[PDB]
Order: sequence, then structure tokens, then C-alpha cells
Amino acid sequence: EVTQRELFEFVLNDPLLASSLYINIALAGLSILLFVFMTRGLDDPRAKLIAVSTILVPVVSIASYTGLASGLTISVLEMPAGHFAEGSSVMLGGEEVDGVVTMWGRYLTWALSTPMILLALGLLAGSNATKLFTAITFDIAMCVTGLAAALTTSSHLMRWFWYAISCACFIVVLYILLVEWAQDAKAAGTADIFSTLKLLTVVMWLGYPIVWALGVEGVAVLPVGYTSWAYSALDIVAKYIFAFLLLNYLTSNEGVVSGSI
Amino acid sequence: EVTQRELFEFVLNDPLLASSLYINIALAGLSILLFVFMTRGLDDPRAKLIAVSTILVPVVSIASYTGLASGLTISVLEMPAGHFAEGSSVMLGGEEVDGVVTMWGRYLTWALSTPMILLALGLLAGSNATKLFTAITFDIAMCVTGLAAALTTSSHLMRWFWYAISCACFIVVLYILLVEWAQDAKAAGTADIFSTLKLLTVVMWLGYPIVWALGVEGVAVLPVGYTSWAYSALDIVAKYIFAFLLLNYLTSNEGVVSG
Amino acid sequence: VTQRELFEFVLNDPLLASSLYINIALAGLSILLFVFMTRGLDDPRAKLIAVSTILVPVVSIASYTGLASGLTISVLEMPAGHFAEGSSVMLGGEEVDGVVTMWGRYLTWALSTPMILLALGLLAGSNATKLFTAITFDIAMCVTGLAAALTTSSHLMRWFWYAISCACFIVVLYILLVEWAQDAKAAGTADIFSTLKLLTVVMWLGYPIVWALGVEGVAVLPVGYTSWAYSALDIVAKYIFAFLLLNYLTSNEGVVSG
Ligand SMILES: CCCCCCCCCO[C@@H]1O[C@H](CO)[C@@H](O)[C@H](O)[C@H]1O
Ligand SMILES: CCCCCCCCCO[C@@H]1O[C@H](CO)[C@@H](O)[C@H](O)[C@H]1O
Ligand SMILES: CCCCCCCCCO[C@@H]1O[C@H](CO)[C@@H](O)[C@H](O)[C@H]1O
Ligand SMILES: *C/C=C(C)/C=C/C=C(C)/C=C/C1=C(C)CCCC1(C)C
Ligand SMILES: *C\C=C(C)/C=C/C=C(C)/C=C/C1=C(C)CCCC1(C)C
Ligand SMILES: *C\C=C(C)/C=C/C=C(C)/C=C/C1=C(C)CCCC1(C)C
Repeated sequence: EVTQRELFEFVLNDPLLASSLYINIALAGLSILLFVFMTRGLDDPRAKLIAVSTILVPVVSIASYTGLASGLTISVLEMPAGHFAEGSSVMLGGEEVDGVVTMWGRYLTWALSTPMILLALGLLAGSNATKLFTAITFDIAMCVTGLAAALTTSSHLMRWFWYAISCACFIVVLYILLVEWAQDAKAAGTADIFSTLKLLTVVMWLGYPIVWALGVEGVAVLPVGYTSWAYSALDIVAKYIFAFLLLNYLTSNEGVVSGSI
Repeated sequence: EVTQRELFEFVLNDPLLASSLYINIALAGLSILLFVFMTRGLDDPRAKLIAVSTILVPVVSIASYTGLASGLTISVLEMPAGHFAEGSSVMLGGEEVDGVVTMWGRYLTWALSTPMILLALGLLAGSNATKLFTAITFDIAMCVTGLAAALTTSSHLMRWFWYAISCACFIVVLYILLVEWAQDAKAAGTADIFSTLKLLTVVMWLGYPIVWALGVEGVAVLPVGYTSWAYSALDIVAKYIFAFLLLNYLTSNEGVVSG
Repeated sequence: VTQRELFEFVLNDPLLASSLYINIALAGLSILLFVFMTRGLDDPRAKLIAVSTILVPVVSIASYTGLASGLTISVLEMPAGHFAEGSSVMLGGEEVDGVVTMWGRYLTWALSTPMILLALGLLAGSNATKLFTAITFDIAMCVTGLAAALTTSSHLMRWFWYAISCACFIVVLYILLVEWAQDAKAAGTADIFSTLKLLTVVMWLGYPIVWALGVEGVAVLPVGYTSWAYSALDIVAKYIFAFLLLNYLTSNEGVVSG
């Protein structure tokens, strides 16, 4: 029976939690203003497809993070027997409440932002339509099963099963990035920039399943506030700096990526 | 602990509310029939695409309004401190429940129908895929953040912040409609009808955020029943008469949009 | 009612558990088999058809897990006049009014059918318009079905949603059986549609018939049988049907390539 306001106040009044959240609303807002400014000189429709898709990353981010900060996409959940976070309580409103303050809203940010990042990368890599579809479908699957795992409270073993499935989907995304697009970029004339962003993406994305396993949703070594900053830190690199680097290139090489959408 | 049934009964026994909802279900059904009939002569695959995108609007609208009228997509929400509708009470079942009956289902109508309208306008204007993608993504973000604000009860300020993000998204969609597509239509040879459809669209679309701000979701100068009829009036112009006007042109100019 | 209690309800109930854990297992094995069968495709258009088909059992293993875990199950009280009114079922160790409702099934369908449809549409040389029409109405079919299963305000609303969904059903079956059979002639794939013609009509029609008959509709079938009839179809539609599509595609890569 925890209200949204109660959760909104718990975030505020919790400097660790509030900061990892409000800082991204802020940074997402700046990225947007900056990116629109950087890209206002493009003309080719294909280059502009790469631009709006990249720019949509922080748009999704600022909206979703507002979802978290407002308490709209945060619920309190009790972990199943054997779960390392079973036995937690949090004090909400003015009483102790069993459960863990669960930021499931992060999965909405991901399910809606990762496909935009893959879209921009695939296009930059000159990918055909089959590889984009494969990458984006499995990536979405990865995010949805991740959310399903966080949301599962009936069985501790069930949680880790969703997690495994999500990992399998993640492998498909990684194979496309590391094996297929790495080569398609040579044919597209963007071998080096793609390779840079390919590494950045792979290194950063691998951080998420580790944080999940280590954070409150998993082994619980990282309490709620900390698992949150871990995710917020990854987001800043995987979303904002990534986009900046991608747009920095596109904004100086419009002609290399230009052509039929 | 309000049930779907009590909401279903609350809509009934409420003049303005039931009528503004049940009227749209009826006009949507009659619209679908009239539109199918109007477009039975189409043969060009591209004109048909425009025809079906358009028809999907009243389809979305009848299914969604049935969602509201049935209570499935309605909820009772307590507004935050400072909100003009906080402190409100509503008679549901056998008590005086705290809150405001929230027609959150409306945003499901706008999120699913507006992308179809936009798909209809962009194809008609000869728009390339980049602008359709832009117009449609920011349109979806617009409707979903609008839904987020309506669903926010934690803080009054947050409600107006979501409202702000939703309006910014609205501005992008508008720019494409009035500055980009308006110009693309010339190449497409559909400049005249696009103006008409563009004009009606922008003015009607502007009505929604205005209604939001003045109704129970905003400063509540308009009561629940009244905001509902305001949204219903608008849906009638932007969903049915607008769709009719588009199909009327299309069915008399198939060759122009050929593809 | 609790998620664990819904989860224990399915487990411990042989009929329910087997209709769910069998799909998870068969989907898991189907994904592996499908990926293996398609390891040789070289053409991009063919690859699109294959991954679009492979996603079918991917969606299935996730959604069924969604049901088996209790996440996508709920307990709803049917409205006055509904044949399942007055039902109770024992969940927290006590008597609970209502019917355990597997609404997760509509998620399974809303997410997997667009996928088999795009695979069949492409296979049929369909243009973009018929593909859009098929998928949009198909998704409208599943969403309105879910709405019907979720409506408790009145028994009448439920059937009205059902009619809306059935209307969408025919728009879809039409293009599948008629339109694409024809388009497939130019594509050189009329045969796969001709051979699977009866399989298609029967399995697709089987869903609205199970609805009307099961606890969601007139309820001549209890919950456990309502689940197995849906799960019997899913096995046909999601695994055997996808296999046949893939067996064909793999032997006819060249032609589907164009
Ligand atoms: C850029 C996003 C803008 C949103 C900023 C949110 C910060 C405002 C928080 O408000 C305060 O919250 C307290 C706890 O509920 C109330 O006690 C107090 O009266 C209210 O004023
Ligand atoms: C490589 C991924 C590693 C994930 C391994 C998941 C193992 C977690 C098992 O959970 C435990 O299962 C028992 C039997 O069901 C329950 O009795 C117990 O309460 C529950 O805590
Ligand atoms: C052969 C692998 C298939 C795995 C299927 C997942 C089901 C896991 C069931 O675990 C059991 O759930 C009970 C609650 O219902 C707990 O009370 C019990 O302690 C726990 O051990
Ligand atoms: C902008 C956000 C980004 C780049 C998010 C990426 C998220 C992932 C790669 C998440 C992956 C996960 C798994 C592979 C296992 C299950 C848990 C998840 C969801 C954290
Ligand atoms: C169903 C048809 C139409 C044309 C719907 C249009 C809806 C909008 C233009 C909604 C806009 C909103 C904004 C910009 C701000 C917050 C609240 C709204 C969701 C109402
Ligand atoms: C998973 C594969 C297939 C082919 C699923 C098909 C599903 C349907 C044909 C569902 C149809 C329904 C109708 C027409 C009426 C209301 C309820 C349903 C959603 C069951």
C-alpha cells in the first residue's frame, strides 16, 4: 500500500539515491540541447536518421529518469526465500515496510533506448535490414526478460532463469556488434569510428549484467542506493558520452554516411 | 479498493460523462463503416496504405473508448498537495472515496491513433522515412509523457514537468507538420488538401494541451465531466471529420498519390 | 493474491504445470533446433524470414515463463451472468472468489503472431500494405482479446470485446488464406501456402473457439482444460508450424531470395 508520493519522498531525503537520479535528468537535458545544436547543420536524410535516433537516447532517458524520480516507476517488492536481499525493510512514509525499493523503471529506459543506439550503430555500420532486425528484436527481448526477472518474487530460482534468458539474448546482440557489423563497417567506409563505438558499447553494456548480479536484484552486495549509482554511472557513458562521440563524428563526416535511407 | 464495476456504474448515472464516451463509440463505428464504403474503389497499393492508416484511427478510438466506458482503463487517483483537484471526493459503490476519476485510457487512444493519423499525413505529403520516423517517435513520447503526468500523484511540480516534456515533443511534431510536410506536399502534388488538413490538425491538436491545463488534470477550472466532453469534442474533429476529409480527397485523387 | 501463491497453484497442479512447463521446454528445444536448421542460409531476405520465425519460440519461452512464474497471472471475479460467476479456487490456503486468469497468454500472442505473419507475408511476396494491414489488425485482435479477458464490470462488455477481436480475426485470416495465397503465386511459393492451408485455418480458428468454450467464455472447460487447449494449439502454432515454415524456407532459399 506504499504510495507514489511516499516513494518520491524516500528518493528525496536519500542523497545517494536522489543524486544518481536527478543528475541524469540534468545531464540528459544538457545532452539534448547540445546534440540538437551540434546536428543543426546536417542535410542528408540518412545522416539525419542517425542523428534523431541518437538524440532520442537522452529524450528517452530524461523521460524515464523522471519516471523514477517521481516514484511512478518504482515499487516495493519482497524477495523470495533464499534471495540475498530477503529480510530487507525500508521505512516509507512513517513506518517500516518489508521489501526492497525496486527501480523497475530503469528497464523502460533501456528497452526504449538500446534499440535507438543499435539503430544508429547499425546505420553507421552500413548494416542491411536483417541484422538491424535481429539486433533490435533480441535486444528488446533482453530488456523485457531483465525486467521480468527484477519483477519476479515467487521463486529465487525463477529470477535467475529470466536472467539467463536475458543473457542469451545479450549474446545475440554482442555477436552482431563484434562479428557482423565490425566487418560491414569496412564496406561502409566507417571501419574506425564504428570499431571505437563498438568497443565502447561492448565494454559498457557488459557492466549492466554484472551490476545486476552484484546489486540488490541479485547477490545484494550493493545496497539499493549503490546499485542505482552503478547503473547511473554506466548510463552516463553508454548513453551521453557515447552519443556525443557518435555525433561528433557524423557532424564532421556527413558525406561518408550519406545516401538512401 | 474500487472495482471496475463501480467505475462502470459511475460513468453511468453521470450525464455529461456517459454521453461524451458512448457518443464517440457510436461515431467511431459509423465512421469505420462510412470509410470502408468510401474506399472500396481504391486499387493503388500506396493509396490503400493511406486509406487503411486513416481507418485505423476510428478503430483505435472505438476500442479505446470501450476501454474507458467499461472502467478497465479508468482509475481513482489522489492529486498531490497544491493541486487544484486535491481534496476531491467521489461517490463510488457505497462510499465517498478520496480522489478524482482518472480517464487515463484516453492517452492509450492518443498513443495508438495519432501515429496512424501522422502516417496518413506523411504519406499524403510524400514525406521521406526520416521525417515520418521523427514525427512518429516524438508523437509517441508526447502521448506517453502526457500519460506519465496524468498518472503522477507524488508531486504537483512533477506533474507540470512531465507536461513540459510532453509539450516540447508536441512542438517537434508540429514543426514537421507545418514546416516540413507542408513543403513536401508540393512535390507530392497534394499541397492544397494538405493545407486544409494541416490547418484543422494544428488548431485541433493545440486544443488537447489547453484542455489538459484547464481541466481536472491541470488547474481544474473544468470539472471531470467537462474535460471529458472537451476531449471528446476534439476527438470528433481530429479523428472523424478529419479522417473523412482525408478519405474524401484520396478517393477522388487516387492517381495523385499513386505508388 | 500473491505471486508465489499463483506460482504454487500452477506447480502442485499436474494439469496446469504440464500445460505450462511443457511449452517452456518445447520452446527452448525449438529455438535450438531452429537456429541449427538455419545455420546454412546465406540470403538476407531468407534470413529475415528465419529470425522472424525463430523469435516465435523465443517469445513463447519468455511468456510461458511469465505465466509459470505467476507474474502474468491474476485472480479475477467474473461479472453477474457470467457462467463462471460464483467461482472460488483456494490460493493462499483459503477460499478466494474468482478465477485464476492467465492473461499472460495474450502477451504471448500479441508478440508472436506479428512475427509469424511477417515471415509468411514476406514468404508470400506481400507488398508493404498487406503486411501492415495483417499485423496492425492482428495486434488489435490480441489486445482486444486481452481486454475481454480482463473486463469484470459486465458480462456483456466481455463478449462485445470478443466481437471486436473476431472482426480483426477475419481481416487477418482473409489476407493470410486468400491474399497471400495469390501473391505467393508470383513469388513462386504458392505450394507452402497450399500444403499448410488446412493447418492454418484449423489452428487459428481454434483460439476463438477455445475462448468461447473455456472459463473466459461459457466455461464448459475448467481452468486446467482451458489452459491445455490453448497450450495444445500454441505447440502446433509456435513449434510444429514454425518448423514446417523453416523446413520449407531452408529447402527453398534460392526462390525466396528473389
Ligand atoms: C526538473 C524537475 C523538477 C522537479 C523538482 C522536484 C523537487 C521539488 C520537491 O518538492 C517538495 O517535496 C517535499 C516532499 O514531498 C514536500 O514536502 C514539499 O512541500 C515540496 O515542495
Ligand atoms: C549462472 C547463473 C547462476 C544462478 C544460479 C541460481 C540458483 C538459485 C537457486 O535458488 C534456490 O532454489 C531452491 C530450490 O528451488 C529454493 O528452495 C531456495 O529457496 C532458492 O533460494
Ligand atoms: C528441473 C528444473 C525446473 C525448475 C522449475 C522451477 C520450479 C522451482 C520450484 O522450487 C520450489 O518452490 C516452492 C514454492 O512453490 C518452495 O516452497 C520450495 O522451497 C522451492 O524449492
Ligand atoms: C542506455 C542503456 C543501456 C546501454 C543498457 C544496457 C542494458 C543491458 C545490456 C542489460 C542487460 C542485462 C542482462 C544481459 C542480464 C539480465 C539483467 C540485465 C537486464 C541488466
Ligand atoms: C486523437 C487525436 C489527437 C489529434 C490527439 C492529440 C493529442 C495531443 C496533441 C496531446 C498533447 C498533450 C500535450 C502536448 C501536453 C500534455 C498533455 C497532452 C497529452 C494532452
Ligand atoms: C501463437 C500462434 C497463433 C497463430 C495464435 C493465434 C491467436 C488467435 C487467432 C487469437 C484469437 C482470439 C480471438 C479471435 C477472439 C478473442 C480471444 C483470442 C485472443 C483468443
